[PDB]
Amino acid sequence: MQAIADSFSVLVKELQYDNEQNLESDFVTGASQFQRLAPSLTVPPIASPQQFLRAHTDDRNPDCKIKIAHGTTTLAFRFQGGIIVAVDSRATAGNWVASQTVKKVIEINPFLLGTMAGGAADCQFWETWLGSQCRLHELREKERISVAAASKILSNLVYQYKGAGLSMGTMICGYTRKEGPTIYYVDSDGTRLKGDIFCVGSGQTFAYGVLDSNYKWDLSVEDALYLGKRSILAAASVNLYHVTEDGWIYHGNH
Amino acid sequence: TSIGTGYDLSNSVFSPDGRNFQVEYAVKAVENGTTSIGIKCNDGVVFAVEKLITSKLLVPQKNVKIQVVDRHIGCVYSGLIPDGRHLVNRGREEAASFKKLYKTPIPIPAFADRLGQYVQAHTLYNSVRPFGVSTIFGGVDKNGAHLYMLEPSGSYWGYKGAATGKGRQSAKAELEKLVDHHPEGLSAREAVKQAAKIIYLAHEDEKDFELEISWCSLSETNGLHKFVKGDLLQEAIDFAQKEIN
Amino acid sequence: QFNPYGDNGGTILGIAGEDFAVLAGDTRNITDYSINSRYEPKVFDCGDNIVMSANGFAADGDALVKRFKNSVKWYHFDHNDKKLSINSAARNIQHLLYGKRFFPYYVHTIIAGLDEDGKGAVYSFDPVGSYEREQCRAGGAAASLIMPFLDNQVNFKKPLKYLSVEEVIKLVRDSFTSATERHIQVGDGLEILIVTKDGVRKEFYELKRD
Amino acid sequence: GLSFDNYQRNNFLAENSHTQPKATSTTTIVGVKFNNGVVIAADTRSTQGPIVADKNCAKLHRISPKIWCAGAGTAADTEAVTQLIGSNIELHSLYTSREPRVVSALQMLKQHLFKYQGHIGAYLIVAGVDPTGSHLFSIHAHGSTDVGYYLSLGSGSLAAMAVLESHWKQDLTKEEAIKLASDAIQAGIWNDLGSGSNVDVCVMEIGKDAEYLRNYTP
Amino acid sequence: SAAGYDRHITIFSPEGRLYQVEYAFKATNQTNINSLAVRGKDCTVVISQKKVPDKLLDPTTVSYIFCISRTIGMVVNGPIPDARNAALRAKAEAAEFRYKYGYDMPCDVLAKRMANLSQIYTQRAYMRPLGVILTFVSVDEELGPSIYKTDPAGYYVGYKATATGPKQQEITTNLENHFKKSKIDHINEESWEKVVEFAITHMIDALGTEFSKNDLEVGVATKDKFFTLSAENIEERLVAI
Amino acid sequence: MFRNNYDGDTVTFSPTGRLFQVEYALEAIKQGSVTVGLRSNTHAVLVALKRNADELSSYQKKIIKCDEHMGLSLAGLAPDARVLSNYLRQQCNYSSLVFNRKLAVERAGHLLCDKAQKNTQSYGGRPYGVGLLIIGYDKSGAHLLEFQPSGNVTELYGTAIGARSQGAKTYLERTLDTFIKIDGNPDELIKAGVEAISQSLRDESLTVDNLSIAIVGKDTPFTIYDGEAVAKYI
Amino acid sequence: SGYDRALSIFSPDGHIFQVEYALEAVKRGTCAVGVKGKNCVVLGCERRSTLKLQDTRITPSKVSKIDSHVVLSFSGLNADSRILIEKARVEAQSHRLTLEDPVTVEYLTRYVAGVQQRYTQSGGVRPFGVSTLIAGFDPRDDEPKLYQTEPSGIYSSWSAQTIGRNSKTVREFLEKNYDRKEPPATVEECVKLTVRSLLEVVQTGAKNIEITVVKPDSDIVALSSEEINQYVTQIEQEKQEQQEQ
Amino acid sequence: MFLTRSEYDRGVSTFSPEGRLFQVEYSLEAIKLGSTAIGIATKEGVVLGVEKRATSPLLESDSIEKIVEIDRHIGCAMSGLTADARSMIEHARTAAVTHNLYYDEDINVESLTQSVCDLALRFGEGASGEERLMSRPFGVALLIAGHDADDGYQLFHAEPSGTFYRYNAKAIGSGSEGAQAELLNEWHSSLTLKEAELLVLKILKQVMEEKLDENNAQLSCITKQDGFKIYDNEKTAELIKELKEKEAAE
Amino acid sequence: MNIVPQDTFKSQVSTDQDKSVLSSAVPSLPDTLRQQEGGAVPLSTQLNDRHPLESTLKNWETTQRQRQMEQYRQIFGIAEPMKRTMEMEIVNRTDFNPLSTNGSIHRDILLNKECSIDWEDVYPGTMVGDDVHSKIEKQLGI
Repeated sequence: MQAIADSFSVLVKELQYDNEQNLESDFVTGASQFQRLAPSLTVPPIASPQQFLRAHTDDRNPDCKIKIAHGTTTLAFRFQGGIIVAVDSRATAGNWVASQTVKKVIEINPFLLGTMAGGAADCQFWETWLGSQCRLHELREKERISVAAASKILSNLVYQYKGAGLSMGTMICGYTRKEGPTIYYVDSDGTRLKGDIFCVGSGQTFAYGVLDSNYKWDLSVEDALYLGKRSILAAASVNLYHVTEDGWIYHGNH
Repeated sequence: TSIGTGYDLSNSVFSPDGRNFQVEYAVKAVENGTTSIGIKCNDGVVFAVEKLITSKLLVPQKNVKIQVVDRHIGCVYSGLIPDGRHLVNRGREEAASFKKLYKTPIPIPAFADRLGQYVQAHTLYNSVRPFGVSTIFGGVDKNGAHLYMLEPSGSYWGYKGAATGKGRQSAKAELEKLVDHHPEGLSAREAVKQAAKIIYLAHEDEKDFELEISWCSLSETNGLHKFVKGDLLQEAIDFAQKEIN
Repeated sequence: QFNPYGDNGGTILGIAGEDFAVLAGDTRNITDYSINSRYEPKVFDCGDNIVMSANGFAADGDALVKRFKNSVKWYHFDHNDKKLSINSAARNIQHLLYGKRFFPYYVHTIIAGLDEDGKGAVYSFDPVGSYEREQCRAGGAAASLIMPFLDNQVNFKKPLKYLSVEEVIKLVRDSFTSATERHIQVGDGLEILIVTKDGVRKEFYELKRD
Repeated sequence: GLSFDNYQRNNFLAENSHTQPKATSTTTIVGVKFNNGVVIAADTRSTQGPIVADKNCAKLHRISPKIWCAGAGTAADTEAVTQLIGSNIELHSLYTSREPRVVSALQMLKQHLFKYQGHIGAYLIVAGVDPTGSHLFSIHAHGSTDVGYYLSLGSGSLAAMAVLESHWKQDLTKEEAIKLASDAIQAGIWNDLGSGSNVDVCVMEIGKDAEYLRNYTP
Repeated sequence: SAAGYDRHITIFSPEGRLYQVEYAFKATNQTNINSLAVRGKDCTVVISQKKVPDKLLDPTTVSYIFCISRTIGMVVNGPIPDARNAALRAKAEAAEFRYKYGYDMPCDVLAKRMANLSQIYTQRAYMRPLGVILTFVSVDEELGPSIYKTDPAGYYVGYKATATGPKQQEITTNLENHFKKSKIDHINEESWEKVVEFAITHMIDALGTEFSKNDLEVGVATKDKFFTLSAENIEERLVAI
Repeated sequence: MFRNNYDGDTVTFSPTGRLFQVEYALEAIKQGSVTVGLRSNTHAVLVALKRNADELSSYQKKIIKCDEHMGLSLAGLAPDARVLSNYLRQQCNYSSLVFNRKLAVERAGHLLCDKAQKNTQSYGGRPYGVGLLIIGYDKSGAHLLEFQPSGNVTELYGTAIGARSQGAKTYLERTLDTFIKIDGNPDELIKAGVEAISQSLRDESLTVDNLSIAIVGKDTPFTIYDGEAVAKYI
Repeated sequence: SGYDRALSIFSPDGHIFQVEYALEAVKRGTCAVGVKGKNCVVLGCERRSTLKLQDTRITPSKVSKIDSHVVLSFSGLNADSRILIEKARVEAQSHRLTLEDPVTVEYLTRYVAGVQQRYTQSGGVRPFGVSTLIAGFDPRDDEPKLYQTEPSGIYSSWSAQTIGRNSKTVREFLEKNYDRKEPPATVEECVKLTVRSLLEVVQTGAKNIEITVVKPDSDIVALSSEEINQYVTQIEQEKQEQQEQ
Repeated sequence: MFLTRSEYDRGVSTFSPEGRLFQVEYSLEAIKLGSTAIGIATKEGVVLGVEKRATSPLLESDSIEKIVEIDRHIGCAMSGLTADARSMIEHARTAAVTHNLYYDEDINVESLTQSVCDLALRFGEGASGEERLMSRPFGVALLIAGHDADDGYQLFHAEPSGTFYRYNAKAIGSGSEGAQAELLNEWHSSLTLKEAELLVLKILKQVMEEKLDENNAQLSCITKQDGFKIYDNEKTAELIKELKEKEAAE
Repeated sequence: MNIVPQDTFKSQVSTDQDKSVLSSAVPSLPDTLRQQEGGAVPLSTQLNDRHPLESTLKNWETTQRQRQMEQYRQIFGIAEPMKRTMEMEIVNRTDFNPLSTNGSIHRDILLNKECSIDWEDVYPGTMVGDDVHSKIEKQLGI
């Protein structure tokens, strides 16, 4: 009854601070905005938010435009005892100087990797979120999360926002004891595929042909690394990742 | 029988005689509070409060017993301090809302009605508690001077002179004598002196006390509510002391 | 249809040294072919030796800076007045930017400070949240007139590591003077904030518009 | 209440390959007030587009035994709104144990039509008698009402209004009012392609039962 | 006295009674004042007894008669806080009826509405009845002068004439005898002043010991307006017998 | 015996007209240690005697910083003190964010009174059981307030709350004009406060572990001294 | 004493009596035993003697398959077991839909325990008076899993556990006859041990015993009356031979 | 002057005449019914040790989990009701993971302890003003052992009352009095990791009615370079044998 | 003082906005199986292509009730809206009928709709859920 009396007792309405979400997002009552496991995304309070976003995202400061991951060639294959993930380190011109190579591959965990092949911010944000979810699952179940479970979580998440404006295509590669080495492709349209060989980017038909020429299950680590490097070069500075049951190992060019 | 067993452990309950015992217990709690009086003169109101002496550590100008709701409304209460503060806040909100909506100071009868409705709304459900305060308020509006007293039951009445607290009976007797001695009218300053005299008489029980007086009159305060300066307060205190002995 | 966005011009530049960082910006707020203000700072000291600047839509930048400052205040309240690192601040700004993914801020953000080891650090943020650490970054409608000047007069491979704070200030001033000569929007002032282990120092220079 | 489901599906079907079936769009309606009552008349011919569907259509709706109305626009909307208001009026009359008033039905219809912001296409002429007298009102589909002595509505409303302006006066009898309404409906029938056949008439007088006449012209 | 429960809420006793409703009914006579309502030829008159034991109390602020609307007046028997609560609710209900149905609220409809609210209070466990008795008087445009009384139990009924208070039996018997003698269910007088004088005389011969202008409160409802008389009007009516 | 039947909750009155649950909440203050507050025309200080569970334990934090110009010290329950401190921090943050205005000490006291009163009249929520001492500096100068959890706030030059706090109150009353006129010398005021709180000790001595100080002033922001920072005042 | 009237009241010694009362309600139910083997899990259940007119085609079984690899038996109130089983099945299907993987035994046990705990967190609700045994194998795993869940929401992992009426005798028998260092190697040994444990309390024998055997790769087999009768006859014959000499 | 019955110890929101909440006291009494947990903080790491009470030999040895990993740099030990401890542990893990997600750094042990205590405060009004979440207070006590760069190695004790303390050595559970006395007698700032482990084992053996071995006691440690790790049966058995040999020799 | 409802659009969205239906394996994601909506209904589709009158009709009596409460507050005071809301809340909270959806008689009396009919009254309108236990959990908050 006291709350009812206070509701009908008289500035805050104009500030819209009588709502919990506004106070939380402006960090008025505490840092609870940075404590949400599932983040809250602002949507325009209009009848056509999707058309509004699409119209305003195609209009002209180069710095104030949504960064898009370049359509560079990305390759992944599982031969006998791991997953080889190969990318090309060909930087793009810009008004900046890089202190290190461009991080075209996202390190989800010491055991999981992902590729951008889409919008940079979307991929980084949602793969960090997926890493947090996998860490929480591993803490709860006292066992490493399966690659299928992580891919399914990411697919469900990107499907819940289907058509809103997200644009991301990732390759989740992981080696578990129960399943072996597995590669999934998760698209922003809710697509979720499982495969042995994946090639994406501006040019991938040539790389896929090179792979099909010299692919077999009875390969070795050095042979697989050489095959990945050769495929990336033929599709054209080749960063390699070898994923085993103990985790992923990075090679600049070897 | 003032103790109704079996019908006094919840708020909204009728006794077999048709009485609410929680409200009567709230009235008994009020009766133990400090003595406060109000006198309605010809063109204004005067409020008087007996203030118990306290530690010297208190800031003299930051602890005033007489509360001001609006520029033309004065209010005092006897009972529980938190309930009195809550009621004063509600009254200030009501007065501000009325002034904003209708662009005129809220008339005293309308303010009294709103306050009484709010107080009475707390005797309808078992999840709340009746206000343990009795409030004497008043002021001046276009119709003249008004003085009202409001009880824990939500019942309010207009009075020529009102008194509440421990020494309510002696104060009421003195008010009746003053009314009898002034059948035609009473001036503001005479009302202030009589209020001081009544407050000093009401303290018959050992403990030193001070007196607070407040005016609200057209001739003196131009319709506003003011406190008492040093000269008038000293004169009233001296008159009360002379009347005592 | 009401258009909620706008543009106020302006140019900002962030450079990372070996033991210091520099963040500078032109202090002119302009609407379309009109000067709103000849001195309106766009670089702010956002707490524990961290400088932040959002360039583009002025209202969005002010809102983002305000939110980040409040978040820093609550961070100090929660954890024993712990000092906020530059990378944690970068991730906080990333989350703040991505929280408006479908109603984005129309700003480009640059922050500068010192890392845990003590070297200068500069982070750059696109409007939706994606960020990275860079040695030098220029934002606004003068970057194409500032970056080639820096690349000509210095090397990032005179190496940038051996530069002192005075030389960096001189290079920034020269580049902004050249941009002011060539570009209409740039001018009327230049404010530089230098972050070192001693704190944040502010300097101002008058450009060719008075 | 009314469902909004399959709205997106219907829009997709309309925009891709399918045509939504049309709804009947109801035709002259007239109301004339005489010294001791009101008369409400309507045409009886209903046509499905350019093809006549029926030569005897009952377009007179009943709200109360002494409060009647005739509607134009979407026939389903008119019928549904009239029936709902009639149920509300009956319940109110039972609750108050009194004869319903025309003003109450007018208020209910106006508020209901203003609730839907004109999405209910019913344009009504409401006549009746009650203890306060005889009343005649016109109600728009957006929730606006008007008061008059003689009213016309429908496709052939202009000819009916011309006839009413020709032969209306303050002091009229029941027979003269019925003849005037019949003449207005006949003019709408002859000079417009939207009206035809017979005329339905309802006469409501003070202190007497409402008289309903079907096919008055024969 | 209730045995177990029924001391707090409104549920059936083993005898099949609601004790809280009966206690609320008993609470209506605490004011120890009486009210009388009579019907004229085209008017209705309500007269209530004023008692001012405290000389400090302002007589002008003591009243139990309320103006619900332009045509309907109300008389409340019982404590004044519940009286004012019921008055405000009746005002709101009448205004809402006028807004919703396009014509003025009749007296009987308002009485039935208040009775339905009382039924809600008597059936719900967490709501208590109001210990007041309401009497609505008006001149309905379809029924002439009208008096309707509602009680805490949820029961309402119309009266040719009525009287409620601690001494209602005497006034009711006197009115019944007068109606039996005159064989009329109302008063055959064309002016409300004569009806007021008749009601004052009836109250005097029922209660006894007479009363002055400061011990009475009179309200008159006509077909146009309901109003409440002042001290001068009551005194002038007292002069005319 | 008769009191036992009318202390069920805060919505019940005794036949004599007493609200026993609020009285019990007020009595709960004595279970905490003693804190002293005192102010002059320029500065306001708080002195707290902290307690530990045992030798291996740490000491309770009895002084909490609410804003760069306002702070408080606790005496009583821990949960209610935490809740009220968080509420005051939220109010100060809201005021600064919306108006760029420092929240006044009197306004904080009024907000606390309004929040605390509502728990003493409704059902389902017990009253608060913590006394607070709030020091601050605003445009009206230095301010010290005593908050009693019944919903009361008093403005005073100096006071003390907690167990055995009557000696400190008597000392502050006696040496009133001495410590009132200490302007521009914060150390003298802090030493006066420590001497005042030393009157409430019983078989205990102030050490660097169980003594905490807080100070606020015209150019001095709200600062807390703990450990070696108070070693000069012992 | 007076501390057993609600789930939210602690006793002075530190007990919640309503939980103990729910356990007492559980203790009246029919016995249910679970035995973990080297490569199989055996769940045995005691059934009341069927009446002459009672149908024997449609009676619900004591052992229910929550999932193709996980089974669940209960003891206590038979009506609440249906609610718990339905919730467990729905959660298993939801987990398979959301993560593409069938639930582990511990995950389902934790979910059931969470539901039971959640039904103890309100004064207007009644906790489930059911104690459950959950058995199975993790997907693509050869490690038997057996868990026990209690009405309060507490679950534990066991190698051989009996719940229900007269469960103390069966528990003592298992403690004196089961050694974790040497679990039974074959399914037949586990079934024989379960039958011999159940025969300590079962008055009749083969017609009051139901047995379900779970083996990896989702092999759940419910034994028929003839097989249990054969086991009972063999056990009785061995017992008679041992008692003769 | 007659002896009646007082009922001020039955509601969580009812004060006693002296201003006490007896439901919190009874929750602590419920805590004292659990097994013993001992924590010792040194300059080389923090050692936690718990007692396993197997009511039946058929119970799984590793089924009992009184030591859990909140995060790689934060471990916890619990005494009391396991159902409430499950919710507390879930909340702590969620808070740590969310802090890592939003700040890209490890959360301070004191921050996590404060978060857990704020959760425990939910039987009344929350710290930020949230309404009540649970009908009764928790019946679990927690020992939280962590390491962070700001304050080194830390050990905290968390109670259902919502207040936490920092301890050099702490003991909770049934045998809390004797264990706490031993810790007070036998703790100094110069203890090493092995000395702390042996002391924990000695005190556990003292306060346990059953003979101490590898199947009824569990040890764990947290260090800077290794995080939080629980010893296996072999290592604990070797430590117990070494302690027995040292005791026999001296 | 509103006649047509305003501010009917969402300002923020998330994957856990529907607190009643959340997954247990991944608490940050919704449970598609227990939603029982069709299995292919993302939340984003609810933010676009809606009938303009749907929001007006869905929240219409609430707007009139709020305007009436505001008028009472302006003319009568805080007490009148406080009492009206208190009575309505008591009536709504006491009732619990898992097998029916029709409102109580006392609610209609308080709402002054004893003899009023709308299309909501005429038209009052699985594998999982829609049982007594789900409604009990929703009502009690467990």
